[PDB]
Amino acid sequence: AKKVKVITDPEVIKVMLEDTRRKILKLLRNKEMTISQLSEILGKTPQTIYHHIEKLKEAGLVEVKRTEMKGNLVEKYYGRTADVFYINLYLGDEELRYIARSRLKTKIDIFKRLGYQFEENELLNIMDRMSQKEFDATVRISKYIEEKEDALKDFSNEDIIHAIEWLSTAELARDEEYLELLKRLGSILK
Amino acid sequence: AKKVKVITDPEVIKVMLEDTRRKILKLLRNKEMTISQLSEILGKTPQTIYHHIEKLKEAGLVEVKRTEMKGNLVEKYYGRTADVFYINLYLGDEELRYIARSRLKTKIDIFKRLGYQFEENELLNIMDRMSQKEFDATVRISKYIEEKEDALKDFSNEDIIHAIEWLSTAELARDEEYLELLKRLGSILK
Repeated sequence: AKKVKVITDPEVIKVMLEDTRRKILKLLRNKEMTISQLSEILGKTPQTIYHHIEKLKEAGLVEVKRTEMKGNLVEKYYGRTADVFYINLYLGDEELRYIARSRLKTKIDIFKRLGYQFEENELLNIMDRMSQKEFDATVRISKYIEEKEDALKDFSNEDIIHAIEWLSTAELARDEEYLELLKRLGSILK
Repeated sequence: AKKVKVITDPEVIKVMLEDTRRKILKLLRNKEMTISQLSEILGKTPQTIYHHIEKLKEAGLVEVKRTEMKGNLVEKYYGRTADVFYINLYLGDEELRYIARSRLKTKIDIFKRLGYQFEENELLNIMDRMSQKEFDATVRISKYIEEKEDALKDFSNEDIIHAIEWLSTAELARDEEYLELLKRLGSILK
C-alpha cells in the first residue's frame, strides 16, 4: 500500500539504484520537497535533480503531491509513492545479477584493502548466494507486511523495517543451505 | 577519525537515541546545515531543533563548521563530528540495556500484531543475546576500520558500512553460541 511497497520490476529497480536517486528517495521520507529544496540539500544542480525526479516519476517511485506558485516560479512538491521500498536484485534479470555482483566485489576490495586474505572467487560466490537468500526472504515477508498494513498503522516505519529484518532472519535460520553458507563465510573471512 | 567514530560513552549514546536527534544526524550526512534548514526539512520548530542541536553539540556529536551573517541573523552551520557513528547498547550500563529491551519488545508487539504466536519471554531473551553479540562484533570491527581509515579514503561511507556488516557477520558465524541462538529463533518465529 502506502507504508510498504515491494518492487519486482527490473526496470524501476534499475532506475532507483542510481546514487543520487537513492539520496533523493531517502530525503523524501522526511517530507515532500520541490526540485529546488532537494537541490540545496544534495548539493546538486536544479536541472540535474529535475532529470532524476523525472526518471523517478516515470518509474512510479515519486509523484507530484501538490504544486505551488512560489513567487515567479510554479513548483511541484514530490513525495514517495510508498514510505519504504523493497527490491529483489535476484529476479532472474541478467543485468541486475551483475549489479549485485558489482556491489559485492566493491566490498571485497575493501576486505583486501583492510588486510584480509582469501580466494576472491569463492567468497564472491558465497556472498552472492547468501545475499540472494536474504533478498528472497525479505521480499517474502515484506509482502505479507504489505497486505497487513492496516494492522500496523500504530508503528513507525523504522520499527516495521527492523521487524522485517528479524522475521527475515528467522526465515534464513530455517534454511540449512544458508546456515552452511554462513559457516563457510566464517572460515573464509579472517 | 572523521569517517568513522565508535562511541562507548553511555551518556552520549543516550543523547543520540532520541528520535529527532537521530533524524538530524542522518540529515547532517548530506552536508552541514543551520538550525533553520534542519527545521524546514524536519517539520520541527526552530527553538526545538536549537535545543536538540545544543544537546548533540554538548555530546560531541555535532560541531559548528562555520557561521554566516544570513541577513539579519547570524547562523551557525553544524556538521557531524564523524561520517558514521557506531554504538554499543551493551556496555554494562543498566539503563541502556533496558532501552535495548524496550526496542526489541516493540518489534515483538509487531510480530503478535502480525499473527505470530510464541512465548514472548523466551524470544526477548534470544533476541537480546543475538543483538548483544551483534553489537559487540560490529564495534570490534568498526574500531579496526576506524584506525585504517587512510586505506579507505577511496570508498563511499555506504560501501564501508556494508563491508563492516559482512565482516561482522563473518565474526558472528564463528560463534557457536550465536549459531545456536540463530537456530532457536528459526524455531520460535513462525
